[PDB]
Amino acid sequence: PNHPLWYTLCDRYGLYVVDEANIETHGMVPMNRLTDDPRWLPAMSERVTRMVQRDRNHPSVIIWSLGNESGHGANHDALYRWIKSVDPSRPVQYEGGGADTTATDIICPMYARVDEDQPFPAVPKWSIKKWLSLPGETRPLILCEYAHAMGNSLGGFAKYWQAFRQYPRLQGGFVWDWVDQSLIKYDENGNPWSAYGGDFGDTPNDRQFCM
Amino acid sequence: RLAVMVLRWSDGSYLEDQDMWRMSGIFRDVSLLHKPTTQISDFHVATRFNDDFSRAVLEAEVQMCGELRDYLRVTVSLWQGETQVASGTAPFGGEIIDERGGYADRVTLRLNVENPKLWSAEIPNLYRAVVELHTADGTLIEAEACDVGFREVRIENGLLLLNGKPLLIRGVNRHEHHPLHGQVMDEQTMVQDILLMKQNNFNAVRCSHY
Ligand SMILES: O=C1O[C@H](CO)[C@H](O)[C@H](O)[C@H]1O
Ligand SMILES: [Mg+2]
Ligand code: NA
Ligand code: NA
Repeated sequence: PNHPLWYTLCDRYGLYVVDEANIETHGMVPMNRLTDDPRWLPAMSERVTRMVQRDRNHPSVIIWSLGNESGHGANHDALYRWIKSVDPSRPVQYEGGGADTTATDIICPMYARVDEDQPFPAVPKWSIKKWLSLPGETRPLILCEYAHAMGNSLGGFAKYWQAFRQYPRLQGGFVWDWVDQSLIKYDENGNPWSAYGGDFGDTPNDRQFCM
Repeated sequence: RLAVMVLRWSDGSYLEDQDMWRMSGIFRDVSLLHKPTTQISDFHVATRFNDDFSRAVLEAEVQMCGELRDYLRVTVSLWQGETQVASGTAPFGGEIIDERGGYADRVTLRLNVENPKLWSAEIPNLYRAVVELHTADGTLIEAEACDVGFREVRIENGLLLLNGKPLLIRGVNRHEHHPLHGQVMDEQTMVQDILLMKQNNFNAVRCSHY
């Protein structure tokens, strides 16, 4: 959840908002180790429920998200249903556990390609065109993350937009991402420069991957 | 002496506008068939399966024409080569269907088949079904017959399935055409076509358009 003024500005300037719970357990092995554990349901529940209680009156918020990169655990299904029950006005989405689980109203993959399948075990990223028509599948597809804009990037961006326009159920996506997470450091003369991972003696680090 | 007056054009031509040579005549077989007065007039064969196709029920509905008699029987027998695998015998008289009773001139035979050899384009396993119309005492009146292929075709979850598996149709449309004989088909040309089709990795044909 963002600083509260963000939603005010989105209401007034006009931007659709996905409001997302502060839950990410990416570094767990497997990713859902905590989110499938009932011991962690109370902590997770508050991050979902208290977001809804705060932001439910903002017209800019159109979709609730259960968090990010926390696998798919039973705690997600419980909290999916909680939101559906208290606020039927907004779809609920969540990418973890393969982007098309029982905890999401929207097929919301990250970095699924337009034409190319990436058939990873358990959590495949199908071609978005292919994903829509998998047997029994009927949901809209909106990428929660796509076109990773790291350094000299956005090659193939047009391929996404051609597909979005041709396919009714491909309803777009959210580019990753808006702004480089670089930080200002200063040389001996006080001149500023842009710093990334490892520049603060921080270790281990992931270097330029924050930009 | 038979006399046949064949018209090139009819009201039927309005339903026969296929993209092909427009021809006319007696272009398929002519035959004479002798049936007894008490006869098999129709029969339908169905094969239904359990979830893993390890068990099947062959269901054969048989219809008779002629005088209904208590001594009349139908035996449907199922053969794999020279081995009889299953057999059923019953008198005529179908199940009650409505307020006025059932079909007195029909009978349905049900045969169990354990571990049936399944039919597909990959392995065209066939059984032979013989339908015997006879007296209770065992005098044959007549027999009809057909090749039986045990297979289930269904659409489930948006997929066309044969024997529970999603098909990939390597198909071709085929007209009945011969450069010398027109639209008259012969066994040699049919076989020639099928051999070439399978040799070129086709598994399916559409009877375009008749
Ligand atoms: O649409 C079609 O295209 C073919 C063109 O050769 C042929 O006319 C087929 O009979 C018809 O169904
Ligand atoms: Mg035509
Ligand atoms: Na679209
Ligand atoms: Na990053």
